[PDB]
Amino acid sequence: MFERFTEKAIKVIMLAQEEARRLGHNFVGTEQILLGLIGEGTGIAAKVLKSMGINLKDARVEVEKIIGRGSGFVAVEIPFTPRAKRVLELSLEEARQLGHNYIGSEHLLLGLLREGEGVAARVLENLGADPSNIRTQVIRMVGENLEH
Repeated sequence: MFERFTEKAIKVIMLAQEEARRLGHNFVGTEQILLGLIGEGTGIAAKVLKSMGINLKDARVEVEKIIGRGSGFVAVEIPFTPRAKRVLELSLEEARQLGHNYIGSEHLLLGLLREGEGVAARVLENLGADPSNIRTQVIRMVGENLEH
């Protein structure tokens, strides 16, 4: 029930909502989570994605190519899609596998890559990215940061 996020994971989800609204959509799917991860800018996910050349403008262009622009209709409820909810479940699994009870930005990214199917996955493929390498680089960075 969404009680297991850190502040920075909530910040990524807020940015995913804003990315939905920017294109006139009123849902958060895997692809909006991807855009929020890239654009958040400060967390582990953002700093891995940037290192790997995954650029927000490029990702936005690919997202729009696949889903287009919506009605611009805004509703206060902005629910997650089923695949996004699956990503959130997988993100909690990844957090616990890494010794955390709460989901941070890296866990959202790891969960996104594990779901592996859906608009975000297609965007990453279209950008030339390799999800297995992204995973490896996330876990590398988490380990490097252990003394803090």
